[PDB]
Amino acid sequence: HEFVPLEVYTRHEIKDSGLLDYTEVQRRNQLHDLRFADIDTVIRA
Amino acid sequence: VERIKTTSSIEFARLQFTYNHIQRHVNDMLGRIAVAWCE
Amino acid sequence: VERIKTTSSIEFARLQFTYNHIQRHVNDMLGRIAVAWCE
Repeated sequence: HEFVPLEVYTRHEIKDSGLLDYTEVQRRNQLHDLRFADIDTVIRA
Repeated sequence: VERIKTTSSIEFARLQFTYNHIQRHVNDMLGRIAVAWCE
Repeated sequence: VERIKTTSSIEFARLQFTYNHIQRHVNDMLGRIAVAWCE
């Protein structure tokens, strides 16, 4: 007999069960300046 | 109306399967031996 | 070039080992019994 690997929930399923992920929220939020803003440009009148 | 909670470890069922499988075989073969002995 | 994904439960392999061990012993002993009975 061969026993195949079986599991009710994977690690990914358990980690995805969470409603909010701090790492992903931070990663998306901290790209705001790089996406919607021009960090490099300096304006001097 | 109720939500069913599922355990995270299926292994018990697999254990059951194993314990069933093996035992069935022995519970047959040993039994045959007894019969073959008696006769 | 790909990454190997590993399951989080080794219990399948432990079940395999236990079943194999029990199977080997049972198949040896009952085979011996059959040969002895025939003789």
